[PDB]
Amino acid sequence: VEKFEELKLSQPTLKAIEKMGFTTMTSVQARTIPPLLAGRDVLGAAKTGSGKTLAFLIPAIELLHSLKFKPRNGTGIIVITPTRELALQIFGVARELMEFHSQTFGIVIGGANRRQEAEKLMKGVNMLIATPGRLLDHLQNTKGFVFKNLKALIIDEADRILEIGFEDEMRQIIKILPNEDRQSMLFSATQTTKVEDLARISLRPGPLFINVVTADGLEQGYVVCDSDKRFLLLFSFLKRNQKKKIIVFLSSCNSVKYYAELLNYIDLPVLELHGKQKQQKRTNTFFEFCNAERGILICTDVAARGLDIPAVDWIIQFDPPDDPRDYIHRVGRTARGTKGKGKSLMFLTPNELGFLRYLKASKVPLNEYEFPENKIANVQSQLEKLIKSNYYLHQTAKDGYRSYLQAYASHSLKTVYQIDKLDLAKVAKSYGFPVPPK
Amino acid sequence: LKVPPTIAQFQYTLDRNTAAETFKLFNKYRPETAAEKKERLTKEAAAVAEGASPKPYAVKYGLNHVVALIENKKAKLVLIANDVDPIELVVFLPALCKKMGVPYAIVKGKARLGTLVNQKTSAVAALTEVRAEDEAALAKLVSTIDANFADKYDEVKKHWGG
Amino acid sequence: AIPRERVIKAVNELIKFTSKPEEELKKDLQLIVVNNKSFTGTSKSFKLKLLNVKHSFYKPWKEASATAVKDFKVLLILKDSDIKKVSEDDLFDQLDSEGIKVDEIICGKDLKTVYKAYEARNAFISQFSLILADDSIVTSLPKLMGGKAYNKVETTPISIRTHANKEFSLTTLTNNIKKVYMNQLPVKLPRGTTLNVHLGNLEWLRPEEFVDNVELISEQLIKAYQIRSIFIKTNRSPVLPLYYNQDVLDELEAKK
Amino acid sequence: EYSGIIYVSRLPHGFHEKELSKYFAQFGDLKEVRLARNKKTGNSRHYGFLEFVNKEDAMIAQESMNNYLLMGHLLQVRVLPKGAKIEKLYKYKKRVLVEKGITKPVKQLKDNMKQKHEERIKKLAKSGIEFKW
RNA sequence: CCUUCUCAAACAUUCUGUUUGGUAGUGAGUGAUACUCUUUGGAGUUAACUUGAAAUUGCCUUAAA
Repeated sequence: VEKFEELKLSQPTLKAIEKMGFTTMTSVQARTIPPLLAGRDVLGAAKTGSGKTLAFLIPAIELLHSLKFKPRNGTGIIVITPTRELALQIFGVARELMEFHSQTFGIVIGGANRRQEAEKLMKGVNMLIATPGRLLDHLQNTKGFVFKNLKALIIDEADRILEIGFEDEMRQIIKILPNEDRQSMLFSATQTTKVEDLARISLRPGPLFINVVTADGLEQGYVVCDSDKRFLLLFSFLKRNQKKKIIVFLSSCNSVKYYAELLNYIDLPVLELHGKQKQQKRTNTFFEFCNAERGILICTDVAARGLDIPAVDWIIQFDPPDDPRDYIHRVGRTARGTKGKGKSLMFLTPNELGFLRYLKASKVPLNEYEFPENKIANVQSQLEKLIKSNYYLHQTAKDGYRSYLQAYASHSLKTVYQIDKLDLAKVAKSYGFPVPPK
Repeated sequence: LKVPPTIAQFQYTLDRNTAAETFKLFNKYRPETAAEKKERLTKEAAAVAEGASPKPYAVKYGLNHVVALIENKKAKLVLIANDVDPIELVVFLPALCKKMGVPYAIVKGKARLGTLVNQKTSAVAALTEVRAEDEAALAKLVSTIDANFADKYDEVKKHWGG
Repeated sequence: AIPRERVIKAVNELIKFTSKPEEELKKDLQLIVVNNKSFTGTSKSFKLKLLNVKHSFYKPWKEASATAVKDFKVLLILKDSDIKKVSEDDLFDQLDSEGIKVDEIICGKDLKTVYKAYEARNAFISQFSLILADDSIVTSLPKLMGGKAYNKVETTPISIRTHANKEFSLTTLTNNIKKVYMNQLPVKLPRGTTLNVHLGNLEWLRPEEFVDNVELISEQLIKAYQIRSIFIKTNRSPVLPLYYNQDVLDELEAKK
Repeated sequence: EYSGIIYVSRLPHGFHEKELSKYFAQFGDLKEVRLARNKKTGNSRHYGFLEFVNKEDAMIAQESMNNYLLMGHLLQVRVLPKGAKIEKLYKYKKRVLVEKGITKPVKQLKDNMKQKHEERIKKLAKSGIEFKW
């Protein structure tokens, strides 16, 4: 099995990998990490969110650490991670090593702060994590302060990247990118062969194709919340006396953070997961929850990949996540699952019911809606009179709010959300501590 | 002479009664006098010299400060005099609050505002967050300036006066 | 007594009537109904009663509602000058023994000021269920709390005599909040021909508590008030017979 | 054309025909003053109707007071279309309980206790749930 | 431009105990279950709900001048 000792990489590199709690590396990783080490292009395909972060990742600190002294100025490697969510996460895997030294890591993101962005690019970030289009902005603008020395190029989660509407961004970047000594890589977990004929550019010899490989026993629960400030008493979901097994989707790590301390003060079982946890507490928490029966946890599209705690009574789909691929077809989670029982609710600001129709365009007959009270006065004041992280500073629980609107913001045609109405505008009815949020 | 629509919006002010009410309110909120701060800080001075702090309240009156509360937006009601020596200063407030949906209210005299604040003049004095006691008197108050001032006086936006 | 087995078949076969599949909180509440010739005449009186009961459904109300949606919690009303005498963190050292703790100790001064504005009022009192007060203020409570929260035996305040003799000291609050807690079930005595004491919640302790409750309460009030007929139900129910007394019935002819 | 009457809503506590006529006479002597009071538990419904002399008095008093504020209450007052005919809402009061009973001997009333309870056990017998007594 | 019944006795001497008393509302409306009544007179009473103190026609002069 793949362990840290064989590769004979730097003591700090894998010595710090020893701090992720991994005592060894998986078969998808064993199928890849030493196999990659070469001028050899690699095309990743494997289990969804199987841990390939390490897999295609370790090339970066390897190639660069061999060149470590070098350019340090021309940014070494570029990853393209389409989804604002997974982008910020796999950057969470750029945080991976304290013993990362020679490297710096660009968070280059849709909806981040441009002046902040390039204002930090002038300092010569060593390795960056981007999203394609506004990345075109910075290689059209700042390229002299960044661009030409590039080493390795990897497309991570090629999923929507290669699909239509990012193609201009792509063919433009790769056409501009210094392919000369560039190391071409196209990665994903699982995507089609149509990638190939869409990959015809930035493929030269050396590559090889690595593959290591709604459910109707389950109905998808449904809710309609008019008030875009929508909050829920999970106690009536928890009326079983402390005993529930509940999984709760929401958008971003900032947001799961907020809801975590907040719903910690409405006194519920509190266990959470996001990019900002290290791998240590991702282990402790998720495996603690496989050692847990009574309780809940909150997971964004990070843990939407393959991770198993069985027979979860409830999958809360709250603030609908990225991908209707996963949204629709990951429901063999409960059934046809580990064959546990429960259902999955999503709290919908009203107008987006056409998403529902899109889902019923994906032709699952759906049922439920009940009467949650967005007029529960308590939860109205039980949140936004009380102050905590925005009570630390004027910059914080905002950041909760921000994060929500940015992940919600990236979606335009992806979701049904109209540029005109609630996207982003009328949803600002959820704005602040101040209410009504004009 | 004929005067521009953006002027003559002064000269339309709050009545005897509604103004009287506004001061029935703010006269609770007089920002503490100087000898006051000297008071409390002397007593506590001796206390912690030998021998738990609710957020203080007042009206927020700095002109720069006031426009600062707006555009955030913070404030709830704003009181604007009718007479500023450089009449220029305030001309943009009644528009501003307008576009920002803030309850601005024209109250007559800068001595009259200036007196509630422990100053000689203000020409602008306003508040945002208030104690819960009068919160209802606030909601109704702003409802009264909406209803009196705001409602039928859209006309003032056009119509050169004079 | 009255027959035990009667109300026991009524409470168990009652568990049958509630065995069939908010609204739940509507259904499951077991209510004890009682009648008479007439209740106390031509006076609206808001005086409450401290019943002596087998035990208190307080503690089950707490623990079973600790997960509830409403999540009831505790008040009490101090006098003007006792407030600064009894702090909040004072009385916390003590109450814990029985597992029972207040939230907020306010002055009616604050009810008459900050908690007036009838929506701010009713929204401030409606999230409670069990209430406290003090007698000396309770006399003044009618005008302040206002005509809404006397519509619930829940919200209408229990009274108590807190003050000791003379110059009250806190010991009697410590033990006497327990006195108003553990053995006692306040209940209200309105006009008319009919009173239904709100009794309990079925999902709490086995009928062994509830039937004895029915006994002690039933024969309790039977004594003084010369009741006519007694029923029990679950909030919804077509009434369940227990003690059908036509003996004292003829007392109607006594006066007339 | 509107009416001579003025609809008045939002009437505080302590504001009645004493105060209604008392104040509004300043606009001229008014024909009618009515405050809508409660059928029981004596107090008002917080609104009432008026009429003064002529349409003009209604103009005056209304517009002068239409948004006027008092105590906690701003008083919305406005005229009505032609006519509108103040009709009802006599002065009410709190009508005390009159108690007549119980004229019969325990014969038919204690009977109706009997037959009523017997047929009661009939009722729970329809439920059906079987009891006694 | 108004400011709210914030306590009693009795009993027994215990850093408190025992016991009986003393409290008429802003209104509007939701309402499925009963009690009770009396000759239709429907009267008093029965869970618990919404609410910006929201609305439409239930027969003393010194707190002056």
